[PDB]
Amino acid sequence: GSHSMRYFSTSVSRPGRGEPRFIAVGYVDDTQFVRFDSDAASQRMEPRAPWIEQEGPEYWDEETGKVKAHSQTDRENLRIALRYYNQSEAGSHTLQMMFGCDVGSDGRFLRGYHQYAYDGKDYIALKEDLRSWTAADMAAQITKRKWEAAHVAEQQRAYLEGTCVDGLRRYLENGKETLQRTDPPKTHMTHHPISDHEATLRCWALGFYPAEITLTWQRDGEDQTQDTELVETRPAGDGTFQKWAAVVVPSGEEQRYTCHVQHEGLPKPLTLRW
Amino acid sequence: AIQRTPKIQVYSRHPAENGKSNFLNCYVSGFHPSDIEVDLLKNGERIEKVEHSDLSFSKDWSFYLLYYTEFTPTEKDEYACRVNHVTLSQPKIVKWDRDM
Amino acid sequence: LYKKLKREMTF
Repeated sequence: GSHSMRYFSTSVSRPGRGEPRFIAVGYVDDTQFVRFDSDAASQRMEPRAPWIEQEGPEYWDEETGKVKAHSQTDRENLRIALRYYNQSEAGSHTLQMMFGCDVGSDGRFLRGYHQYAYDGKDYIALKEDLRSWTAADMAAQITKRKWEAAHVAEQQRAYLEGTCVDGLRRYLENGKETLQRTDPPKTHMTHHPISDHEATLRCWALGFYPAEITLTWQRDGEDQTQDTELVETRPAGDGTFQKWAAVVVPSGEEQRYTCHVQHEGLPKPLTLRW
Repeated sequence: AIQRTPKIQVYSRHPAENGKSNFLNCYVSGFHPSDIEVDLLKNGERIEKVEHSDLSFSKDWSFYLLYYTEFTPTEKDEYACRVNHVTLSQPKIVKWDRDM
Repeated sequence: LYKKLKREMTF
């Protein structure tokens, strides 16, 4: 349907242990394709996807040039920030960055993203209009004011629309097998007593792609979100995904409950009943 | 320097069949900072050949790692996942249930 | 295809 490609960069200082550590990973949708690591011995962009291993070495070279360029950018980004906020070098601080782009079912551009976060909170980030910056605190205004005056927002918008998209366009051909497939969940219920007057009802979804999904419990058709347990969606590690939600019920009123699953690989959503 | 206690999930790849070669996944998410130690146990003793996925995060800037190893459970063998993190006064241990 | 900022912009 719609599609996405994002690049995620984590850098971390280790004050005693030398240089900061830089980790970056490619993703199309919920499929990962490449990775790069400051501490790896390869020092190249390595493929994480079978359909991306086919690219020429002049592809790999140029990509690993640009990621290496980012890495030192962020290492100096970490120095600037310790300076800006006046934290002591003894502390270990973290700088996360993401950028990428979204396309419609025909493949035209939809949205685009360029953003950084310092110590798990937002530092700077590009607005949806792609003409301005949102800057949380008085530090990021300085970087805003650097990047406004230096015309950064113009140059990234040209990347995001021109480049970011065209690659996602080829990747989705290249990976037609995996990338564009969609997998319905295999679903079922399990029943796990606790006391003699109570039982636990768990509704499962297994082996689905993409990972966006909605699990729902109800009684008599009325919605039960109150007493419901629901776990975070977990990668099955084969490339598919897994999730479950569960409720506690008075025994024996169980068939009075319905579990409702919605996923993009489902022509019509389902209903499970015990 | 905000802090986030990790969410730990331990599970088989495919629903278990005793004497069938599954994988064992321990999946941690939603945590901050990113330094995290994770082990996979058989009966309480750590497993050596363990690979992990590559460090990433979700839109809320919370990290997620997947630690995985191939295995073949028995009716006897107990398995579990040990995670230590800055947010945990001791390492927390999670025993793998065939129903979770 | 990764961001190439030409000449790179730090803070």
